Amino acid sequence: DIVLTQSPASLTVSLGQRATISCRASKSVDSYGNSFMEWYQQKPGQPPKLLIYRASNLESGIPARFSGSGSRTDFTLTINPVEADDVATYYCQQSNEDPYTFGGGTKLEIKRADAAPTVSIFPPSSEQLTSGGASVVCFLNNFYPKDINVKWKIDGSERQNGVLNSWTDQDSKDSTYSMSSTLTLTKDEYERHNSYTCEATHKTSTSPIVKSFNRNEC
Amino acid sequence: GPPGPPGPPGPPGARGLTGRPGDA
Amino acid sequence: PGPPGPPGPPGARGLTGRPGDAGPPGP
Amino acid sequence: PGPPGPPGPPGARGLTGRPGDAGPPG
Amino acid sequence: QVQLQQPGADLVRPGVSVKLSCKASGYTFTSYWMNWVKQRPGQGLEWIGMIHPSDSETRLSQKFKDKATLTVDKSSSTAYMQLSSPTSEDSAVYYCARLKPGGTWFAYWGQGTLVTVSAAKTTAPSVYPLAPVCGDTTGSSVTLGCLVKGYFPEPVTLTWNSGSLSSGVHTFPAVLQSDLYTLSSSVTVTSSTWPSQSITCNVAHPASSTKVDKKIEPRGPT
Ligand SMILES: [Cl-]
Repeated sequence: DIVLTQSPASLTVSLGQRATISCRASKSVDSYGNSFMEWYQQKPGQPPKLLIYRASNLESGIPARFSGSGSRTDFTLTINPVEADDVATYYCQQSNEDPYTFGGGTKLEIKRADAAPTVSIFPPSSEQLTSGGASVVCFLNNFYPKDINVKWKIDGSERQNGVLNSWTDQDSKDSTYSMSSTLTLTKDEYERHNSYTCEATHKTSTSPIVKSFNRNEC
Repeated sequence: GPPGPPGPPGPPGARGLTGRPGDA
Repeated sequence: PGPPGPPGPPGARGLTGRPGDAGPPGP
Repeated sequence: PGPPGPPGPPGARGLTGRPGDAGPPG
Repeated sequence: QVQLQQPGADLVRPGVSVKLSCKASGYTFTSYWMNWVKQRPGQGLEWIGMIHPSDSETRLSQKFKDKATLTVDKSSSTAYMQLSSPTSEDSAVYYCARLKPGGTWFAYWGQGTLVTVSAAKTTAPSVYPLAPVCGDTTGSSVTLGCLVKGYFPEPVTLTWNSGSLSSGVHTFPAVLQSDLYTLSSSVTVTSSTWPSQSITCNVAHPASSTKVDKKIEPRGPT
């Protein structure tokens, strides 16, 4: 096998900067005057998308901010200037020798100004209550950096069990992160308490952001 | 005037992958 | 004279690849 | 009447090559 | 337009063979190799093998020689890949892919089939609308939600207004707990937009052949 080593594994870059991704092959991928090296961009939920073929040829529909160079065993993918939409994982791949082989990938993350989360709390839908379960949802949206904590309080007290957290990948537009926290109780547990509160703690404030509601209060 | 015939076959594709190396 | 004909059939398979490199010597 | 059409699309990649000569003993 | 159509999902018990399909259109199927690629979510990519549908000539990666079986059906223009005695290591996205005619680069890709290897059963999602707190203050903007709960296996697809509502949307990746997934999505619009205009989340779960629309309604008092 031709082994492809990518460097770095992850790269953080400010908007407008140059991004440089490296790919080394364990043996040459050159044959009869051609360098058999491809570069791909992959966003979550999508197949890899071809950027560069034969080391340096821009694929149709790919902007000229992407360029490729190198030969033999050393290859480079350059992105310049970087744009918000470029957040992704990038792969090199050799097409010279059986079997086709890929690099381990490089995750491109974007550095941007600090932003505070916008927090929203949602009581259980009445439809869910008919199933005998109760989830409270808290969205913490469009913050930066990625680091954040969520605390759930039931009647003013942080109480154990039933939590599900999920974080988005960096947004392709404003380059922020968002998080969803869902606290699930049984319907009977939910109805034995009245105050439900999520508190978000983020670098951007020494003060946690608090959103609360009371059950059966409109 | 009516259209001419279908054109010729396209050119052959690119050369195959190079074979695997022999065992050690 | 009328229009040009339709496009032809897809081409044949390319040439067979190079034979693999000779293996390294064993232990 | 008109002239014959353009060539078809380019064909498939060739077959992969045979394996290398399994290296000599030590 | 070249098209490689693959089902979103395939679920098997450990040990039961999976057979993946890739239906081709927009070109002459019997003229070109079909390649197969494996990707575990969160990880890189591995080429499995290829087959030329005209003569069923085949090359497989040595790693997959005893694992994968490639066949075609010329009549339906479909490529198949069968995986024997699946284990949890076989759970992955599997793509079919094609070189550019005359080229040596993968220009065309199917969307991928997520193969799940599990004893857990196919379960359709419950979809819950998330409308703001009853009687809350109205700002310049309003945030709505959609909670997708209790399904198996992945994936589900979520849109808002059949995809015509795209700005201000966050869709959170699914998380698995005690054999069932939960996913959620939020959308933020101006207060002039909602509830005056209708906002609906649409949830597709191909494994259970289910599509659910849930319109977001204001909460009623009491
Ligand atoms: Cl091909």
